[PDB]
Amino acid sequence: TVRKAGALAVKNFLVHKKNKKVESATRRKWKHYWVSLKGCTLFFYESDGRSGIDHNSIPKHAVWVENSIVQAVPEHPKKDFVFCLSNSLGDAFLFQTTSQTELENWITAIHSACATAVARHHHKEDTLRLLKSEIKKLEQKIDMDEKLKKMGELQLSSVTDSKAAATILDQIFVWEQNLEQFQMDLFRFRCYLASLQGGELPNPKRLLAFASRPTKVAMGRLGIFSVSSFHALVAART
Ligand SMILES: [Ca+2]
Ligand SMILES: [Ca+2]
Repeated sequence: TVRKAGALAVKNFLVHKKNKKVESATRRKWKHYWVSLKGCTLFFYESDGRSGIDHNSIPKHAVWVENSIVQAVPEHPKKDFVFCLSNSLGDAFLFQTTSQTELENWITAIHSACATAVARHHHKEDTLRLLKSEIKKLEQKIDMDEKLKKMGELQLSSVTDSKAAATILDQIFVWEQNLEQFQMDLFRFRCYLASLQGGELPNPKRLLAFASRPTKVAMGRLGIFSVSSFHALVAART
């Protein structure tokens, strides 16, 4: 049915384009919608100015939010109570609500929906246990690729064959990219887990430190360095 619904101001923020590119959305005004989270989809409804919005109302459009991240943007230069959803495709959207409490409720509801979607995917009754398990798996994968990358870097100046060296450099950059993906997934699952346990979300500054040089260059092009743009860039690769 409906997990969460409310009136929000909404603005497209980042947009996924062909060839795995993220671009900033056009400079534009906020628009108000009745936004309703059902399953793992946000439905956006416009008011006709005289009737309410119910099950027989037809949405203007819908945003699929499976495997999304939502972040408060208290740093937003002009508006309070802004949060940002970045989806699994490389898109992101800004939303403005009415208070800190309501903002936190939207973050909780969307992450809960995402957590349920992950459980659906794995056929697990225990959503909490599954999240912790996936977290453990990601930490194991991170440990391995970190170690392989460290070995590779130490090997770079010991291999005398130029083809061999070039191969190792390629691999270092593969591992670097893998680690960006893994850290993003880990942060995301920690967001989901926190939302179910009522705990605090993982530290955004810690995640950003894992952005590689090419990813930072891309964030510079976008005009935004944040968990949301980092996520959009990573998601656009898949
Ligand atoms: Ca259960
Ligand atoms: Ca990869």
